[PDB]
Amino acid sequence: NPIHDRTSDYHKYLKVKQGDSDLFKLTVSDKRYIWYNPDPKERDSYECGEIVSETSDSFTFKTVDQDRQVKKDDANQRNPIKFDGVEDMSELSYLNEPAVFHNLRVRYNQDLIYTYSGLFLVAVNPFKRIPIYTQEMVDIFKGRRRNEVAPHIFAISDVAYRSMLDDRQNQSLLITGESGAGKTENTKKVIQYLASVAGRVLEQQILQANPILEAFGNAKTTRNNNSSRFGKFIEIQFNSAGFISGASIQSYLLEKSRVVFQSETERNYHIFYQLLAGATAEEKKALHLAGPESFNYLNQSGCVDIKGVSDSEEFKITRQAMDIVGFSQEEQMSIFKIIAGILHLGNIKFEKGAGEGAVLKDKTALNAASTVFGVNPSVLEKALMEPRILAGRDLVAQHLNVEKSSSSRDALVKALYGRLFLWLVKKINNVLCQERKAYFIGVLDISGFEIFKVNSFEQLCINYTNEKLQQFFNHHMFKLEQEEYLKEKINWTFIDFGLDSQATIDLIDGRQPPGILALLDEQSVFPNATDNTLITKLHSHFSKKNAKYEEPRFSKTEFGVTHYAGQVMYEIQDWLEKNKDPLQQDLELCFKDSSDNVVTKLFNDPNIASRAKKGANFITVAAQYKEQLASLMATLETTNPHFVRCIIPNNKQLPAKLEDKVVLDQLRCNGVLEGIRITRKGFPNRIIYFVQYRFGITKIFFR
Ligand SMILES: Nc1ncnc2c1ncn2[C@@H]1O[C@H](COP(=O)(O)OP(=O)(O)O)[C@@H](O)[C@H]1O
Ligand SMILES: O=C1c2ccccc2N=C2N(c3ccccc3)CC[C@@]12O
Ligand code: VO4
Ligand SMILES: [Mg+2]
Ligand SMILES: [Mg+2]
Repeated sequence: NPIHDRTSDYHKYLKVKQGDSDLFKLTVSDKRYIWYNPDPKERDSYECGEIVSETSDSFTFKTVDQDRQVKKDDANQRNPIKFDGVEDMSELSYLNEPAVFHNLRVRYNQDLIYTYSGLFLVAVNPFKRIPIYTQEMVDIFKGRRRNEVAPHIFAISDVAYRSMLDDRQNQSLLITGESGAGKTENTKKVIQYLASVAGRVLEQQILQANPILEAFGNAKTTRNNNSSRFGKFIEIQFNSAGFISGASIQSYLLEKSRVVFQSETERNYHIFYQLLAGATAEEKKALHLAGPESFNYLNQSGCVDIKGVSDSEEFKITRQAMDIVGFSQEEQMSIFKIIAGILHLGNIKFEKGAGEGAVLKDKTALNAASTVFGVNPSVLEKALMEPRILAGRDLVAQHLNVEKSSSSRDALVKALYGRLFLWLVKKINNVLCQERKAYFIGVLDISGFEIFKVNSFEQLCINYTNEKLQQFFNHHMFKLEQEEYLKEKINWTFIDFGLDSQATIDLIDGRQPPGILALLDEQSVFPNATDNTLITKLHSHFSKKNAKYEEPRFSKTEFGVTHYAGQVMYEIQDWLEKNKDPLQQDLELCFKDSSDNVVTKLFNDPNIASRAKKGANFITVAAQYKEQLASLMATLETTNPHFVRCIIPNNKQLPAKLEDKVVLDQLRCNGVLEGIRITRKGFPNRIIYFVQYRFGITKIFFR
């Protein structure tokens, strides 16, 4: 038993290290301590002070430098240090902000990133490798109850799996966190663990799905070098006997705008850098490829490499993963042709002709794109600069200017890339679809809460998704929990835990009165609407009317939303075009005639290519977003949830650097302390009258 052996890797890496005789002396001390703010302007910066005296209502304590006094009602008492490193913080005597943070600090300082906070797991990103995910670690956790073993993502994965078998009920693992917190890395460990303990080719294909999805769907942002730019719900499927029988990836809207634009220091999707770094010399000749600095879509941000990442070595991994999942050699070729042709399209330079319409004087990029896509360059050229539309019923060739031609070219690119992504996921899913499931454990890995210098429509939807997920945690931990006590009349006084995202949710997606997204959609079919009339309308509805909305005084093009995780200012530029997501039909006609078998599916397969109709108009992106979100929330309601709260230590992506204010903001807005308090004060378990106690209408309830 490595569990009981102090020299095991299990002890070394997952257990608090043996304290020494000096620490023993400190542990048995009769002295008492308080967490205080040396600077009251700075509420999250705490030191420890000895309590030197008390009255009926106050403590006096030493400060690190004088003596101060504080009302006992305002005092954040330090826990007896025997609590330092505790595995489940519901056991702390004093439940307060600096004490919770301190316990996480003690564990983190020893590379103990997992800690229970009552019923849910907290995971603080190490930003370095820690050897706790080996097969040997997996074997240890196999079938062990949560209290029998150290905190670990494997442990909560096992708890769900046993609950699935024992209760014959589908489960979910909901991993929350702002961008860079560790959601995707924990998601991968859950999958790894389930595939190992419930496993028997299929298991390898489930695992190899991920490098394919990341190469194409992750990118370096200023918050995360491997940022997920699409969310996913992964259903791991099991038969009646509890063995893995398939899996299904639900992917959510991809940030397509990143293909054509990246902010300074950021990167485009990894795949672009992987192709250019890892392609053979004549893979490169045949695709007309050179270095990333040669491509407008890769040379704007100032960043082409990521610290510690070999794009060439990752390319090998992406190709191996494609082999294992079963993409043919021609399919793969076609994939890279699409990637290369996108880079070429981005190199097309429109200019003004004799009139207002654009021309193409240099056709090098156009011809290179058309060659790799297998389309006609004259046709493509005409579809870019002179697309035909209806005017009433007449067919009228437009002649677009430089800016409109360039926008149209970008539209074609984003559609190519988003449709390729959907096709990758479809292909992967068909391979993993080998049996009707009996049960599933779904793992949710969304794009996490994020704030940039410039926040756009995509950031509003990402942040709203994170808001909705926090609301789901609030509903499960506090609201449904107390509704049960009160449906069962068990002598409970209702506690207002002060966590309600409802006002922010309503602001964004309210129906009557219409919220932000409804108003966006209204403006999107209003024939003369502009981004300026859009923000005017938002201001007219919400400015000084909605407490979560701010019309800023320093800008006419931004509005503020107060999210659970902080206020975010949103830039309105391009929201109508983003929401309408137009593409010229002549571009689709051009690509429907491609000689490439993959390209042709992207344009002819209605499940990839066709867009749904809302009466007279195509479904907007906001409406697509809402359907996906509603479908997700509906699926989660069919499941028993388990929450993992990923916590980023700092905003620098560095190990061994826990920052007080960064971490405490997350513990606050995540509701971690509230969640510990409900665990303590409530009655987690109840059985119908079954053959520190409460007798309800139909049920026994216990602490
Ligand atoms: N448990 C972990 N072990 C080692 N590194 C991790 C762990 N969790 C996160 N990281 C590091 O942090 C980065 C960001 O984490 P990730 O899971 O991609 O964040 P997100 O929450 O945005 O999905 C990873 O690429 C890796 O460098
Ligand atoms: O987590 C997500 C997500 C999860 C559920 C439903 C929709 C989602 N949308 C997401 N995104 C999005 C991108 C462009 C426009 C709008 C949204 C990016 C992350 C996302 O897929
Ligand atoms: O940076 V993460 O979008 O994968 O939350
Ligand atoms: Mg991620
Ligand atoms: Mg600004």
